[PDB]
Amino acid sequence: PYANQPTVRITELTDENVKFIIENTDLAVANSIRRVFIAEVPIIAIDWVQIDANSSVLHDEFIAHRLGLIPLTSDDIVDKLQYSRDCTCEEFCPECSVEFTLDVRCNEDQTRHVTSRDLISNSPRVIPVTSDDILIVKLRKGQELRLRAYAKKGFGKEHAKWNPTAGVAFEYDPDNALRHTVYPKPEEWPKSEYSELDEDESQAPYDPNGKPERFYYNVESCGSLRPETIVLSALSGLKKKLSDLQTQLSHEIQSDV
Amino acid sequence: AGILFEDIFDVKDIDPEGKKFDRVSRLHCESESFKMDLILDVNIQIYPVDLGDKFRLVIASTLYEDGTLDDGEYNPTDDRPSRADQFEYVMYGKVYRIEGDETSTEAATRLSAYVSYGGLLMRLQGDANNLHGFEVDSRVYLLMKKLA
Amino acid sequence: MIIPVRCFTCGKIVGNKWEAYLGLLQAEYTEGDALDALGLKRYCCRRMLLAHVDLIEKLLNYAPLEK
Amino acid sequence: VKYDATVRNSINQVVQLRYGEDGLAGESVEFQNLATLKPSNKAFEKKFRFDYTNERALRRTLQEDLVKDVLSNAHIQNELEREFERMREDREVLRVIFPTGDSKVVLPCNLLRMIWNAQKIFHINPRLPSDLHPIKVVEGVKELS
Amino acid sequence: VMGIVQDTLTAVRKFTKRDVFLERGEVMNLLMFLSTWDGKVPQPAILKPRPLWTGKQIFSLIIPGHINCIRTHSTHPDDEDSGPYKHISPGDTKVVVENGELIMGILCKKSLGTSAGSLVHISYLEMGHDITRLFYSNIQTVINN
Amino acid sequence: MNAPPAFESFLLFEGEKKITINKDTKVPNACLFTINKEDHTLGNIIKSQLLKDPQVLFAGYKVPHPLEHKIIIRVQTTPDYSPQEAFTNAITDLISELSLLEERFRVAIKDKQE
Amino acid sequence: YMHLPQTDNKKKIIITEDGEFKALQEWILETDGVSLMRVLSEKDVDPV
Amino acid sequence: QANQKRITTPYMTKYERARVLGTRALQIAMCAPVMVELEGETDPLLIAMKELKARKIPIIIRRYLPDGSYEDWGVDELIISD
Ligand SMILES: [Zn+2]
Ligand SMILES: [Zn+2]
Repeated sequence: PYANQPTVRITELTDENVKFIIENTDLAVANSIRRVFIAEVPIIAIDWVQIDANSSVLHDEFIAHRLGLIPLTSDDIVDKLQYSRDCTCEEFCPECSVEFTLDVRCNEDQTRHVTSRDLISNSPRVIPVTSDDILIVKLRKGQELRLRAYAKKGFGKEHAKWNPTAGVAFEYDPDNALRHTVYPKPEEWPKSEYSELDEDESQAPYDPNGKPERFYYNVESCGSLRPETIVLSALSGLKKKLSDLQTQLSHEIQSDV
Repeated sequence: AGILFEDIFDVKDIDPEGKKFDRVSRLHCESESFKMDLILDVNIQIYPVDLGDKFRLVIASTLYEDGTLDDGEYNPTDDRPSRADQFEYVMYGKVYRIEGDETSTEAATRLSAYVSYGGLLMRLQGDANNLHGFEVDSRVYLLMKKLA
Repeated sequence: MIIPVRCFTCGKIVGNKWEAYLGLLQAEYTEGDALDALGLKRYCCRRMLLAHVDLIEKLLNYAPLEK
Repeated sequence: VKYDATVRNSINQVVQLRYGEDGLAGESVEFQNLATLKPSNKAFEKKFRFDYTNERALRRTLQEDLVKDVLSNAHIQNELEREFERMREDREVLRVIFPTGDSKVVLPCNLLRMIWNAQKIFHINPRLPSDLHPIKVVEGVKELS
Repeated sequence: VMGIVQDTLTAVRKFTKRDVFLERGEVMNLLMFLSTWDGKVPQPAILKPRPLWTGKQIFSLIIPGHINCIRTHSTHPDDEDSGPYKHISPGDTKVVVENGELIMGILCKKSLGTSAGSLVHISYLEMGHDITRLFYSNIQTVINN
Repeated sequence: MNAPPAFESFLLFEGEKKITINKDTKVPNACLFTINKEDHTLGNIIKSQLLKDPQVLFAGYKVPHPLEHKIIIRVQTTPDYSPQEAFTNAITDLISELSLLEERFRVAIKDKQE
Repeated sequence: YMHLPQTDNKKKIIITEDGEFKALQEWILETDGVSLMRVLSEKDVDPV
Repeated sequence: QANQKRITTPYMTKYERARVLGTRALQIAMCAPVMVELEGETDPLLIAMKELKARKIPIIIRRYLPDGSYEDWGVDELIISD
C-alpha cells in the first residue's frame, strides 16, 4: 500500500556520461524520472539578446538562435537565481539573470571565426563551455558584430535550448522476459548491452508473475551541467512539484470542507 | 450448491486445424465416465497445457458456493464469502446458443451447449440429463485444475 | 549554410566539431574513423556531421555592404 | 415532394405518384431477404403450412390450453388455411414480379433484426413452449397492415 | 458513409482478436477514455492466476444499448458454414453481436466500415443519432489509446 | 500568428485554480480530480501509485487534449475510504519515495567518488 | 457473336414442376448495331 | 377548411420542426413570453427544444397543398418524430 524500497548502483561516472541502475521500482516512476531529465531540470541559457550592429551575412535571427542554444555552466548557482517571472525586479537584474557582452571586429585578410570563447559574462560562474569551442559565425574583413545578451533560467518545457541533457537512454528488461515486445523472428535481433543470455538462447523464458524492474539509464549531459548533479536536480524538482501538489490539494480539501 | 456441471476430462488434440492464434490454443477433450466430448480455447502463456493431460471441470453460476448471485461486477475486496479459489484456473463468460438434435417429435436426445468467454468458446455435446442446467443468456464460470 | 550547435534529435553539441572534422579529414582519415575520433557513437550526430554541407566559404567570397 | 406526398415539378407536373413508387424515404431502408421466392413448392409447403395432423410437434411448441383450442374450433383451422392460401397466391405474385431469383431486395425496417431484438429483450427461451395463439398473430398482422 | 478508416480500423482488428489480453493496468487506462461508461468495471474473462481482460469485453462496453448484428470477417473460410464448427469458428470469423455484447469475431471493414448492414448502421437505425456519435467518439478514443 | 507563448504549459494566470474537485454521480465513492497545467509526467505517477494501493478499485488518468495542458484523474475506492485521502496517502508516500531515492543516489555518488 | 452466358442476368430462368428456380444455359446472340424492328420480326427469335 | 376533411401526414417532419424551433427561439431572442417553466438555462435554443418536447408551442403551421388550397395544422396535434 505504501512506497517500495528502490536501490541504485552506478556503473560509470565519467565527466560527460552517467549510467546507473534503479531496481525495485514501478515502470511509471522510472519513465517520469526519465521525462524530468529532459523537460524539467533548471538551467541557465540565453533567451534575451539585443543586436547593436550586425554586418555579417548571417543575419540577426541566425545569430540569435545560435546564441540561444549555446550551453552555459550552471553547476552551483542554478538554484540561487530565481525565475525572471517570479522576480520582484522589473525587466532584468543581476540577481534574476546573467548579462553577456559580445564585441568582435574582423580587419584581417583571413577569416575570423567568432566562437563561444568571445562571449564575455559578468558573473565568472556563468560561462560557455570552454574551460574545443563552439562556432557561431564567420566574418570577412570589414564585417562587425556587436551585441548584448541576457541569460534567464528555464527548463525544457519552454524551449529545447533549456534542455540540459545531450541524450537520455532508458532500458528496462534487457533480454525479453515479460513479452512486452513480440519478436516475429527472435533470432534476427541483436542482444542488448545488458543482456544475460548466451549465444544459443534468443529470449528469456516467460515470467507470468513478473513485473518491470531493474531499469538501465544512460543519461548524458551536454557539458553545461555535470552528469551526476542533473539527476539530483531532477529528483529535487519532482519532489518540489509534488510538494506544491500537496499544498494545493490540502488547500482545496480544506476549502471544500 | 450452484454447481451446474461436474466431470473429469482428458485431452487428445492440441491444434487439429493448426496454430491459429499464438496465445490461444484450441483444446479437444472428452470424458471417461459419462462420455461427453469437449472443445475449448485456453490461454497458453499463463497456463501451459500438453497432450495426455487429465483435468476435472466445474461450471458454476456463482463462485460463492452459497446460492447467492454475484451480479457480474469485479469486487477484489469481497473475498469474505470464501469464493471457489482452491482451483487454479478460472474463467468467466456467458452462453449464447443451446442447440441439440430435435426432429420436432422427441425432446432433445442430445444437447450441445455453446459458451462464450469473451471470445474464448467451448462446446458440450452430451445427454440432456447432464446439460439441462444451462439456460440461454446466462452468466457461467469455468474452473480448471491439474490432476495427477 | 552553417553547422548547427545541437543535433536535432538529441541535442549533443555539434558546433564545436566542424573544424575538428575538417582537420581530421585533412589528415588522411576516412569519415568513419574521423566520426569515431570525435566521440559520436550515436548515428544521429554522425549524420549531422556527415551530411552537412558548408556554404559560408561561398558566402564570404562577397564584398560586404558596409565597413 | 409536395404535401400530398406526390413528386411534382416546379410548375406542378406529376413525375411520381409516390416517392420511389412507394412513398418511403431512402435513409431508413435496409437490405433484407424475402426467403419465400427461392424455396421450392415442397419446401414452401413444409415451412409455411402449420400442419396439425401429427399433433405432437404442436404440443411441443405450444401450451396445453393452447393446443386444446387449436385441435378444436375449426374456424381457427379455416383461418390458418386461408392464410396459407393467401401466402400461396403471394408466392405466385412474387414469382411473377421477380424473375431470376433475386431474393435480395430493399425494405424499410429489417424484420429479422426486430424479431431477434424481441427475443433478446424479454429473455424468452426457445427451448420451452411459448404462449401465443396463432390467430393473435393472424389478426395482429391484419390489424397492423 | 460515416465510417471508421485508416488507422482505427486496423487497430480494432488487432484489439479484437482472441490472442490479445490486457492486464489490470491496461484495461485500467482504457476505461478512462470512455464517455458513455456506466462507471462499473466488468468482470474479467480470466480471474486465476491473474486478472486478464480480453478486448471483446472492452468493445462490448463500447457498443451502446442492445445491438444485434451478424457479419462475417473478410478472411472467412467458405467451407466453415457447410461443415462442422459453424458457430465455433476456429479462425474466429462470423462476427456476432448479442445484446450489446461482442461474442466472437474479429472486426474489419465489413463490420465497422462503410458497408450496408454494418454495426454502425444498426447502431444508427436502433439507438438513434446522438448515441451513434458517442459510439464513434468512444471507438476513436479507446482504440487509438 | 496563433502560436501560443511557451510559458502557459505550466504557468497559471489569474482566474483558474490548480486543483478542482468534482464528485462523480454515476458510481458511489468516486472523485474527479482535474489537475491543471501538468502533463502525463504526473498522471502516470498517480495511476501507478494508486494501483499500488490495494483498497482502491478504480484510479486512472487521461488527457482530454494534448493542446489544453490539463489532466483528469478519476479515483474510486471502497465505501470506507475517501478518494481524497487516498490521493493524499498516494502523495505522502511518494514524497518519502523520492526523498529515499535522492538520499540513496547521494550516498552512491559519495561512495563512487573515492 | 455466340457465347453461352455465365452471369445469371442473361441466363434462362424458368419455374419448374417442383417450384424451384433452375439455371438453364441457353444460346444467346450479341450483335453490333441496332436493327431490332426487323430482328423480332424474324423466324425463331424470342419476341419477349 | 373545417375540422373534418383534413388530410396530410400527421407526423410533423424535420423541416417544419427546424422551422418552428428556429422561429420560436428567435421570439425568445426578441423577448417573448415563454410557455414552459425553465430551470436555470439561458440559451433560447435549449428552452425552445424543451418546450417542443413539452408540446406547448404557440404557433400553427399553414401547409400549402399543391392544388392551391391551404391547410392549417397546430403543433399540439402534430406528434414528434423523435
Ligand atoms: Zn530581477
Ligand atoms: Zn544527436
